[PDB]
Amino acid sequence: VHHPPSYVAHLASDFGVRVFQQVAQASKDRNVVFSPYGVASVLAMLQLTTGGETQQQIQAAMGFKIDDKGMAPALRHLYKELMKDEISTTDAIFVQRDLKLVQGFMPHFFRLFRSTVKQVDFSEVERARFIINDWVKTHTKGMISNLLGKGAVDQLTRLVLVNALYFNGQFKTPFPDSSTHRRLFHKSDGSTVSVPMMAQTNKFNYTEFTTPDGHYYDILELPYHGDTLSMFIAAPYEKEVPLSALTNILSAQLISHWKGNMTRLPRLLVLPKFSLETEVDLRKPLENLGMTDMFRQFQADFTSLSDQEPLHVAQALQKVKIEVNESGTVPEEIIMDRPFLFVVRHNPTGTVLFMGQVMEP
Amino acid sequence: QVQLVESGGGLVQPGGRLRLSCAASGFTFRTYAMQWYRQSPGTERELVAAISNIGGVTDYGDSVKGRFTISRDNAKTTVYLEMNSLKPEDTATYYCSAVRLPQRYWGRGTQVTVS
Amino acid sequence: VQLVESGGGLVQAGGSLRLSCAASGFTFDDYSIAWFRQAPGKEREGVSCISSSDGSAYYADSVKGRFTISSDNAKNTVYLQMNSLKPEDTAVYYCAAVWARVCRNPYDYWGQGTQVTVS
Repeated sequence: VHHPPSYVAHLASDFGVRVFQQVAQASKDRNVVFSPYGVASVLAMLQLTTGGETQQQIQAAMGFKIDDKGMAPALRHLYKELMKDEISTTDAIFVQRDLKLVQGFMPHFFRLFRSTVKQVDFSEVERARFIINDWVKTHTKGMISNLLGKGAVDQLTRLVLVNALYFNGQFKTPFPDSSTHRRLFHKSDGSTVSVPMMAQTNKFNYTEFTTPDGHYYDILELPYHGDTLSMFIAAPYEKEVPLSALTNILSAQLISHWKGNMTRLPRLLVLPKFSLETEVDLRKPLENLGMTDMFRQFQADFTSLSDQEPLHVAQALQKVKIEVNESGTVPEEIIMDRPFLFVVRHNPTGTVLFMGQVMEP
Repeated sequence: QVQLVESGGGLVQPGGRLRLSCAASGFTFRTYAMQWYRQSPGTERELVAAISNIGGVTDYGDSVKGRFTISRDNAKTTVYLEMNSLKPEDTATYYCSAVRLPQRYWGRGTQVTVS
Repeated sequence: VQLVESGGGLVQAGGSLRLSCAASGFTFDDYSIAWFRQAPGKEREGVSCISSSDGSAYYADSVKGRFTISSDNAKNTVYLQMNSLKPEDTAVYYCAAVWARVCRNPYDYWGQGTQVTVS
């Protein structure tokens, strides 16, 4: 009956990471940035709009009900705990404007989430697309543009889900600009490319990690100022091991065990500077986790939102942009010159804010 | 100096259970994966169970079907294989192995017999 | 409680077909009513819906303008008028009824399905 906000934070992040694994499997050798927490948060909003079997499919996948006493407040709390000027987010559901909505739903949604279900006239397609893109752009400090692309919606669209995040955290200890140098990055297909790489000598939190098959990985922690967020960087020791070996067994809990086993070793780290932007179409990932009804006409149950007309999700999309740089203000080597996993984590709650694979910086 | 000594094997009836154990020494246990293999007269060594060095990531052979659980204690440099719902098909010598590639060590095995 | 489709068959592209579904053991109009179809190599998909909330008709994007769904209360019969048929409309068409204000899973009753082949 009573659960500390860490409970939902782990379920949310666990589910978010499972969605990431589906995305990572679908884009084997491409860059991906993604927010496990972001997709959990927006799917929690979608739980409230849905009914019956559509709702159950989402609850079975996420492992909790947004209706339950304690949940809505805990998420609200979590959001406050997590979130500035280096991080900005927005969650939004847009539904066709003249559709009769269930009595009391909009105030009820607002009470549980402190944001509104947006109403728009999709039959004026470009106006509708502009309004949605303007909402997203203005609630990510102008960093996420054109989230909803030309052709993504049309005259017959009735419901659209949107999630967007921008991250540009500044590391606690900066990389000296003068040590930034061009160096060969080895891509998964055997080819190389010369890219700007940062270098820093320091005592880094570090652990080795060995999978059940015997291959091992270097895992470094790079704290951010604020002493609460950290980026974890992970790559196989051997050049020939694919990064998917790691991503196919990733969990929120595994990452906590990594942190648990770390000690501060003195190392020269060489890490590529990168700036990645990705739009994930969430449909196939979520379908693969059992949430199939919501995307299907005359199957989806959105009777909590409207019990007047049928409804289904036309688009569920996340767009994230992450930037990693020297972070400046006013000895054995670890070289990340091969594809690597990164994880941005909030260490008190264990929340996974961001996850990605850098296949080519 | 490296040693892997398995114990806990024996005779049981169908539907019986056993807890295998392997004490390890002579290497940095905490950085190695631990594995269990089985072999009976006239067949190859088949992977039964595998665990990561930390985090408890596991892998199981097809015919285990959630009947066997692999665990480990790094402070005691020991690895365990809890086996339940034993069948005549499980009759074999069970070998513990430690691996951090390309280095692999083997134990002597311990016999599991199911009538 | 029975749902029996009929009116299926063979027609060339551009022609018309009228499917029917006759219910016994219940009254259609009380229910939300849908037609679905499963074409070769594809999963079963919603085609059309009459929502019991207010009797309004809705259609899948690919059939809107060509197909009409309707209900004859006196006959306890539901129809799917299919006009301007394309080869992509070839499928086994199912009628379903559900006790709800709008069409949505799970449905209470399905018919056996009737073959429509558009050459």
